[PDB]
Amino acid sequence: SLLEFGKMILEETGKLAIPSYSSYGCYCGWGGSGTPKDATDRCCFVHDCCYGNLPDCNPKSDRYKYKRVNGAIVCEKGTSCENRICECDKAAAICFRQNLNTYSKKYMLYPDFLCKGELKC
Amino acid sequence: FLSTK
Repeated sequence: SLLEFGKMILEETGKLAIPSYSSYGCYCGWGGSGTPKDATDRCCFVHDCCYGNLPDCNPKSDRYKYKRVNGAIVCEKGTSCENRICECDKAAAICFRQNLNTYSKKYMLYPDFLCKGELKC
Repeated sequence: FLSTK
């Protein structure tokens, strides 16, 4: 679920999902168009594609369980949708952590008109 | 309490 993803993001990065990734660049927190602005935005592009691989799942609301082995995220077995949603969220959280070094506040609340064109998953 | 598309 979105709320679980937000907690995972905070655990991973130290940043609150809202507002740190809820409106960042062209793909975080909302969009579906344009060239991603930077690595962090690319995390969101890929995460959007990942959810797009799951038509019949409901990532906003469906809850999954996971644990941390040491620092590693281990998705625990639920329904097939839950497992796949968890893997998408895990990847995004890791991706945000891997990019923190180039995260830029200038991309928070990035305006939609600066995001144009289709980028295929 | 919502936040991410």
